Order: sequence, then C-alpha cells, then structure tokens
Amino acid sequence: QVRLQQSGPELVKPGASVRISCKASGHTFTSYYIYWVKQRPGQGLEWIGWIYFGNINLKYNEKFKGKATLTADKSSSTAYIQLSSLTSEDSAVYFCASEDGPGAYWGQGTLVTVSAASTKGPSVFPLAPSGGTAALGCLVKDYFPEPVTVSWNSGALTSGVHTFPAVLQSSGLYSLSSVVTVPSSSLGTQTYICNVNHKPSNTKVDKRVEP
Amino acid sequence: DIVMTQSQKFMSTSVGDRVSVTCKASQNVGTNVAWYQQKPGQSPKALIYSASYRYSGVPDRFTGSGSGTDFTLTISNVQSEDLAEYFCQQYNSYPLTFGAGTKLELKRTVAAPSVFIFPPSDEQLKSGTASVVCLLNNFYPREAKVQWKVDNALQSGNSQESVTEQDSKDSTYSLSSTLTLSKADYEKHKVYACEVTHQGLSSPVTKSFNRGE
Ligand SMILES: CCC(=O)N(c1ccccc1)C1CCN(CCc2ccccc2)CC1
Repeated sequence: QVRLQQSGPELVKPGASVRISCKASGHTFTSYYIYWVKQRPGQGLEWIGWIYFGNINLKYNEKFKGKATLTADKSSSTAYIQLSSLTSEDSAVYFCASEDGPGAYWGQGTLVTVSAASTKGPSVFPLAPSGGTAALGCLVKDYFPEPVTVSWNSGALTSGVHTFPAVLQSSGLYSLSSVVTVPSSSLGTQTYICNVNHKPSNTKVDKRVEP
Repeated sequence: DIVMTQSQKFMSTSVGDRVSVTCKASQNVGTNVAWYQQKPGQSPKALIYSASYRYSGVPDRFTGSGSGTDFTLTISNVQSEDLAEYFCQQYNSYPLTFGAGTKLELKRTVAAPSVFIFPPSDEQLKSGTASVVCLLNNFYPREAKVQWKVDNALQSGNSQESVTEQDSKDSTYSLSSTLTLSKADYEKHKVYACEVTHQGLSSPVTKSFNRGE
C-alpha cells in the first residue's frame, strides 16, 4: 500500500547544507512514522531519527543533533531532513523508512556527495606480466576522493577483470589495482589498455600495459 | 549505546541448506529486535520485528528467535535470492542501533588461488616510492593469509590487502596485497616474495622475483 520516494542525489561542497525529501504515498491517515537512516558506502546502517506525521513529534539520535533537522509536511505527505555544515563525514546514502499495518517500507535512498577541497587524480602504473595464463593490470595509486572507474580495452575486455575495492593509504589517498588474467600466448599479440576515469579531477587516463 | 554484535561477517551456504545468523546485544533488549536484508545497490528490506514476527511479504523460511541478549535469524532451505547481507537491530532503548551485518554467500568447492607477483614499474621507481603487488586470483573459501618477505625478512605494517566481493559466476574471491617501500629501501634489497597460505594449497606457496630480473 505505501510507496516511499526520495529526492535526487546531492553533490555539494564542504560547509554547505542540503535538504532531502521523502514523500510517502498511499496513506489516507497521518498516523504513521518516518524514520531516517544513514549508510556510508560499504558500511552498516545508522539511525538518525524519526518524525511522526500525526502530531509532528520528533526524536533525534543525540550525535546527530545540530547536524540533522527533521521536518514534515502533512499536506504533501512529505518528510524532510536537512543536513547542515557538511563535511566528508556526511557523504552517504540517506534512506527513509516507514511502517503501515504489518508492512515495512524503505525509500530508494538519496546519495549525498560532499566534494573534496583538494582533489588528486590517479597515478596509473603498469602491472607488467613478467602456467599458461598470464596476469597483468594497472596500479591506480594516490587518488582522492572516491570513486575511480576502470575499464579494459574500452569495454572490449571484461572476462577475468578484477578491479579491487579502493584502500585508503596512510597518506589519506586511495589506491587500487585492476587486473586481468589472459592466455599467456596472447602477451605478444594483444594490446592491453586500462581505461581509468576519475571524475572529481576530470581525469581520463588510458594506460598501455606491455610485457 | 547498546552494541549489536554480529560475530559472523561472512557465512557460506548452499541452496537448500539451513543457516543461522547470530546477534548478541550488549544489554537486555527484551524482544525489541528487528532484522533486515540488503543486496548490493538495493535498499534494505525489513524482515522481522519483535525478534520472531515477520513483516508483510516475508517468506516463511525466515524465522527469527531469541530474547534478552541473544538473537538469531534462521533461513531454512536457502534460495539464491536469499544471498545478501543481513543486519540485526534493537529498538528497545535510545539510540536505536544496528549491528555490523552478516553477508550470506554461496558455498562451493575449494579452489586454490592462482598467485602472481608484479615488480614495481620503472615509472614508479622515479617517484621515490616503490609498490610491489601480489595477486591471488579466483580462490575459495575467502580465508587467505599473505606474508611479504624481503630478503627473507618478514614484513609488518607496510602492506595492505584488498579483497573482491564474491564472484556471481564462479563464486570465487580474489585478493591483492600491495607492499609499499621507498625506492631507497627497495634498491638495497634483492629478493621480493609474497607467501600464500590457503585451504586449497597443499603446502604454502611463495611467489617471488629478484630485483633486476
Ligand atoms: C530504525 C527503524 C526501526 O526501528 N523500525 C522501522 C523499520 C522499518 C521501517 C520503518 C521503521 C521499527 C520501529 C518499530 N518496529 C516495531 C513496531 C512495529 C512493528 C510492526 C509493524 C509496525 C510497527 C520495529 C523497528
């Protein structure tokens, strides 16, 4: 019966603020709650607070007071969360969630990306293939912030490709490797390009990998 | 804050098996505990409320149980669409707290890693920093241990692992281990080896090169 639908993804700057919306459709009555939940990429869920549409009662998670402001419009059946004084710690997907009778519903999520004050494009170094399958790749080092995007031979090479999840180095900069396994007989006859895109710095780096 | 501990970060199952995902609360939360499912990209889906009651639309193979401090989500007769991450949550007191999550992954035959080692590129050697990379390719199960031995000396602190999500075609994992040195220290050592122990390896395999081919 109930459909939660949220606002589009936000791309904002440090110190700024955003207001996300969650419209609840399918309710005839106001006797329902909207819960807000935070999920940083590859992390667990964190509860932010809730707002009750009957009387606009509120509860915040204490560590989000001052960060999150919750408001509700009964008239358009829309809940809002405002996030203020944005930092890198705030970049996440924000879900809304609600219950109705025996059912439970979540919105599609709203991704908030807080941009970096200093951006670094990846240094892309070849992982050169020194039993009958060879491994080769590209080391994608010292980029910031997330994300990176790696392709091989402009999309023509996919089987055997592993692009590893980024690891945050001691330098605060991300590093990853993208590798492929190919038949060793092809090393002298097939060219291998890794295509790396890092959009925060408009970096597109296409790197040749030869034995 | 009440801590919801899910001691199992990964669990393996076959289709048809029965699995139990466990959750322990740091304080007494009665039965006010919920369970959620999340697949990559998708929003979380609420499964259980009050420890043992199903939300609307939840199949009967999802049974929750437990009370007080210990809670369990059991999935009987696992289907392919049940492979996901599972979170427990308490709502008995504020703040409401989720657990760390348990990823339910597909069981398969043991597969030993194909091991490869890459020397640093001469390009990067100009950076004053040298990165040696060791790849463990398409292995199972997830558990692996990599050691870096430079001129036979065990390394520590100066290395970082990264592991892929389970493959949706052959159900394997892959792992990369990167050893970061200064070009200074790289040039005053000769043998570079990554040592791989794995359940599919009948004895530990070391892959290595001598600086200078
Ligand atoms: C942090 C989110 C959260 O805690 N919850 C939630 C879950 C999904 C969507 C919105 C909110 C629930 C809060 C209260 N329920 C028990 C009350 C209940 C039970 C069954 C039907 C209706 C009401 C359990 C967890």
